[PDB]
Amino acid sequence: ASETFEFQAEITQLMSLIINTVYSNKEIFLREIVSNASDALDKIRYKSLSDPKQLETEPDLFIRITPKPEQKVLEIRDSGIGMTKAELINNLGTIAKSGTKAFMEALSAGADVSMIGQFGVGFYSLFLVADRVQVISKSNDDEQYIWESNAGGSFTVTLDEVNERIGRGTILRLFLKDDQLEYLEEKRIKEVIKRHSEFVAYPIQLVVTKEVE
Amino acid sequence: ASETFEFQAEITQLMSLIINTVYSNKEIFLREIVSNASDALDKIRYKSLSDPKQLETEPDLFIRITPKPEQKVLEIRDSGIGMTKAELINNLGTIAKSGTKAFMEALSAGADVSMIGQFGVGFYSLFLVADRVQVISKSNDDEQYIWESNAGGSFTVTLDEVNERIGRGTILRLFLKDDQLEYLEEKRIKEVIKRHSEFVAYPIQLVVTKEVE
Ligand SMILES: COC1=C2C[C@@H](C)C[C@H](OC)[C@H](O)[C@@H](C)/C=C(\C)[C@H](OC(N)=O)[C@@H](OC)/C=C\C=C(/C)C(=O)NC(=CC1=O)C2=O
Ligand SMILES: COC1=C2C[C@@H](C)C[C@H](OC)[C@H](O)[C@@H](C)/C=C(\C)[C@H](OC(N)=O)[C@@H](OC)/C=C\C=C(/C)C(=O)NC(=CC1=O)C2=O
Repeated sequence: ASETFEFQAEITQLMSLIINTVYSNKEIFLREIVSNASDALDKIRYKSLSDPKQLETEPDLFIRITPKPEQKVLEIRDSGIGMTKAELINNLGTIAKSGTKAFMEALSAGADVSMIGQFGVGFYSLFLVADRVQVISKSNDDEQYIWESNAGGSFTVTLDEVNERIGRGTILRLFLKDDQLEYLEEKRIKEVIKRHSEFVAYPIQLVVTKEVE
Repeated sequence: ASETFEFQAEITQLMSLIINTVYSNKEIFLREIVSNASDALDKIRYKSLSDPKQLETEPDLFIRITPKPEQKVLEIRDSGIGMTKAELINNLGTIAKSGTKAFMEALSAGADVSMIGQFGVGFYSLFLVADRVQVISKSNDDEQYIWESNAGGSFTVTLDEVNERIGRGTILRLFLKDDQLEYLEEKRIKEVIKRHSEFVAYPIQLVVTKEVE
């Protein structure tokens, strides 16, 4: 059974700003995702310096992108530290974030949306291309859980009994907007990664499905 | 919680024959898989001729092959009719199969293992390349279940709360033997499909993971 939580009030305004004031350079949503994935991977690796067993739930360190064009879904998986239920609730919307108001004021004064990660709120850039998001996460210290939002004022957290097991880490599952289906394409993905994600210490894999001809 | 079932006694001998008398032309295991997938897809499509709603749990008709080299696993998914719990128990080992004994006698007299599907027992050819198998299946008339065997005299059936949801159909998950890892390779898979699976009415997709370079 899901629990429902209410977003802290400036997070709700930030999301509705991102959905509705919008327009240009939406592709930076993937740079923010990859940069969060890389932060999560840095954390497990640093953690494991003095607790090597932490690594054993998923020994390989990677970022993987899987288009699912039939569901209009883009998934980005990392094998980073992952998040517990309580981390999903606290850190993904119930507690105020330090740069939320400041980024909104920056935006209104003319700042590029691209600055969003410098405000510590770049996760919310995913609503540029998606009207719905699931974050499926598995921390070594908890069970697998699904966080879900349609950017509507509330989110749900649900013990995961429906998705593949990740050994450890997170899957970001974007239900893309009908106008943003270009991010389902191999060539577009590669261009965006090569443009804004050149210096990443982890391998970035792309999963492509082709017909045997 | 899993239930355990015992294999009918000639199925156990067939499996241990396949594991141990062996040697040559192991690649026909994929022709048998694809041919079963195609039979399952024919059945849903025929069924839907007079009950079109059956199709709506998974509108696309396909066979998909996904190597997972890090787990030494080959998955083959179809969106065919799927099987209920009771069909997995009955049809995947507890009840005697008509050609089991006859195929064993044919084999001993010198028959090519390749004849196995002409005896109606070709599912068991997967133990040529795998020491363990899961069949994860979702029929419109039941929940998702996992059947599992290590070819040891018994199998388990378990309500699925750990794998991705299939809308409808089956995933064959092969834990390949260390000597049979060639079936993890894109080029080998394609050769085997092109050789023995030329006339298939459904698209066969291959899922390939590559590093963004
Ligand atoms: C310092 O780390 C970062 C923080 C502080 C805090 C949340 C860290 C978090 O604590 C529980 C974990 O330490 C860390 C492993 C999890 C992230 C990197 C997640 O990424 C994935 N792939 O796990 C990302 O997932 C949706 C979650 C929230 C982001 C908020 C809404 C924001 O937008 N920006 C941030 C980007 C960051 O790099 C941020 O606030
Ligand atoms: C006539 O159909 C076939 C039968 C008769 C009977 C089992 C049919 C089954 O009834 C419940 C469903 O109608 C059908 C949709 C399911 C299969 C095609 C499955 O394939 C997948 N992809 O679903 C395959 O899965 C592991 C299962 C068992 C095979 C036994 C051990 C054997 O080896 N060979 C057979 C190959 C066949 O084509 C066989 O006995």
